[PDB]
Order: sequence, then structure tokens, then C-alpha cells
Amino acid sequence: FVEMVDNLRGKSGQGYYVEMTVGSPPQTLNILVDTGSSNFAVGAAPHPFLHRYYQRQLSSTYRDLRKGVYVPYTQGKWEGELGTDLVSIPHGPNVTVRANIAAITESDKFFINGSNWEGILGLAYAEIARPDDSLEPFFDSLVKQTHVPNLFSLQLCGVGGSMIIGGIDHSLYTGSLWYTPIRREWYYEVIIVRVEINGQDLKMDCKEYNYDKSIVDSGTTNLRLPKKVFEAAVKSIKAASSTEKFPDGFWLGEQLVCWQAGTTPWNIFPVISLYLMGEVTNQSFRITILPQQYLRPVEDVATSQDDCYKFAISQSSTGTVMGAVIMEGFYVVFDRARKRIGFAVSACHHDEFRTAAVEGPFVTLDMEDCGYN
Ligand SMILES: Cc1cc2cc(c1)C(=O)N[C@@H](c1ccccc1)C/C=C/COC[C@@H]([C@H](O)CNCc1cccc(C(C)C)c1)NC2=O
Repeated sequence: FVEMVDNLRGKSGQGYYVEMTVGSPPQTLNILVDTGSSNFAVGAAPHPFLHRYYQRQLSSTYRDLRKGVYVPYTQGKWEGELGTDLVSIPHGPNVTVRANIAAITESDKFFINGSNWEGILGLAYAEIARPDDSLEPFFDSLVKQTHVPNLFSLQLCGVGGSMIIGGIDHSLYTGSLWYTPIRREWYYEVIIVRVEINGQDLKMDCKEYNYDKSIVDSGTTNLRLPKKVFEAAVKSIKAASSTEKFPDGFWLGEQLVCWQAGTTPWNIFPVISLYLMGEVTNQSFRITILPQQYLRPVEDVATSQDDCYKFAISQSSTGTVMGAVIMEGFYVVFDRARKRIGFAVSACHHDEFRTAAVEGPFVTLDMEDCGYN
């Protein structure tokens, strides 16, 4: 696993990617790591934002599946043609597998100018693959075709980080690993049982936190919350930070807030705790996130007399999304073999006053199931 450490790169706010090769002879591409979807897809024709792309006609091992595919995400969409080819991860396990690949031929608001990645690795389950669940996802192929154990973990550092395939690297975290069940195998779906802001409970029925599912998604930046939960959370964050007033556009994630370089007032912003269902009845643990995680710096030389930030919590109409802002400075273990997700504090986490945490146990008397439907 040391060979896999620091195998992820990224531009701030533009996506974490791993190097892969596709085809025979190997064509090198940088591929976005996405636990929020299940299609492996690569740019396969010119695009103003791509420095390189998959050339199927140079690969003797390419097999055309004679089927088109269209994938509309929350942000962005693409379409292209299915086939299969040999794939390897130079800084992953030492194996070469034959995998499904979508050759993207048209796209809209999907590739990002300057992001350095040319494709996406959907690491979730076949139930949400397009065009349907018969298209085996990459990680499934890898496990079936090799001896790699059925689990991977991600340490995203807010850029670089590590994707450890087939295991857990103890150098990447401290303290204990706490596990929450994967509720259903489609997305990495989990259940939040409680939310607090500065230790104050939001006080809603816990099904609202999971309306109509809650997922762990490395392919989305923000923590995204159902409308009712989002409005409650903003109200409580505004209340805690009320010594300064910000425009509504800031709270809507449409406008930056800036402070003279070095003077960001971290202390006025609250910590947010998300309590995740535990492995034992009515037990939970919490992960705590600091404003350094949910106020995302926007690098722009033009504004660089200041430190400028966007509010990285937003409203969702498709359930909770624990995006990269939540994953950053946790080590997150996708323990597919045991149908659970592990969290620990990451070696790449804080202030001289507060530190992000993963801790438990917490018990609740309330017998409600927090799962939505
Ligand atoms: C609002 C928003 C949504 C999404 C991405 C971003 C922003 C974004 O800004 N992402 C960038 C990034 C930067 C820094 C860190 C992490 C990500 C770069 C990543 C692009 C890849 O997009 C991946 C996609 C992810 O699969 C979504 N999962 C739920 C889902 C919803 C609908 C359909 C489907 C499947 C089943 C087809 C899944 N993310 C976004 O939609």
C-alpha cells in the first residue's frame, strides 16, 4: 500500500484524480475519482478543455459494444459509445483488467477548464450504472478479475491525497475508525441520525436528514442538504456568526466573502456535527467539521490581496450529499466486503483551538428508524 500513497492530485475545487492507462499500448489519462456514480468514462474526442483523449483506433484490445450511453449528473452531462478495453492504475495495484468504458464524444458543463482530468471513475454499484445495471462497473471487474480485496479507501487532502485499493493504510489516519452501514448498495447510501451546529441540535425528525437518501460522494464539492435541513442549518450558522453580516448571495453560494489576507475570522463560525448511524442498534458516532472545511477558499490571483471563500453547503432536491468538503481530512473506508463505510480523522486534517473529530459512541432512546423510505 505505500506504493499507492499520494497517488491522487487535483486543482483546488476542480476534482481529485488518479492516473490510469487504457488500451494496448497503454494510453495515459487522469481520471476523476467519483464515489457518486458507477460509469467509467473517458474523453475520446477533442474538447477545448481536454489536453488529451482516448484514441480507440490506436488500441488493438478495444472491443466496440455497439451501444450508445447518455449520463446526466446533477451538474454536467455526457454521451458516447460503450466498449471494453484493458485498463491499469500505474500507482494502484499491479494488475491489468478488462473493463467497460464509455468513450465520451459529446458533453456539456462536464469537463472543467484547467482541472487536468480527462475522464471519470464511477466507484459505486451497478444498480445506478447507465444505461442499466447490466453494465458492470470498473471496481466490480477489478475484484472479479484479480485477487484484490473488495474495499478501497480515500484520503482527500484539501491538492492531493491517496486512494488505497484493496486495503487500509494506517499511516493515513489517527485515532479509531468508526463504521456506518451501507444502507443499500446503489450509491454509497448512509443514514444521518442527528445534526448539531455548535453543539445545538437542529431538532427535526431524523428522516428529514435522509430525505430521500443520503450519499457519500467524492464527485461533488459541497455538503448538499434537503431544503428543510439546509434552511435550518443556515439559520443556525447565521445565528452563531452574527457578529458579522454577509449578503444573501453568500449563503446561496453565489458570492464570495473576502477578508484581508491572513485575517479570516474562523472563531466566529460554528462547527457542524453529523451523527451517522452505527453498527449497533440506536448507537451512532459523529464527524465534526470546522469552518475551514465548509468555507472553501477560491484561488484567484486577481483577488489575492484577500482570502476569499464560497459557502460550501447548498440546498439539494435529491437528498443529502456528503461531498468532498465533508470527506476532506477524514480517511474514508469503502468497505464493500462488509457493507459499511469507515471514518477516521486523516493525517491531513485544524486551528490551534478546535480539531475535526470522529468520535463515539452516542446512544438515543428514540426508536424511530431514520431511513426515509
Ligand atoms: C453541484 C455539483 C454536482 C456535481 C459535481 C460538482 C458540483 C463539482 O463541482 N464537482 C467537481 C469536484 C471538485 C472538487 C471536489 C470534488 C468534485 C468535479 C467533478 C465532476 C464529476 O461529477 C460527478 C457527479 C456525481 O456523480 C454526482 N453524484 C450523484 C448523482 C446525481 C445524478 C446522477 C448520478 C449518476 C447515477 C449518473 C449521480 N457530480 C455532480 O453532479
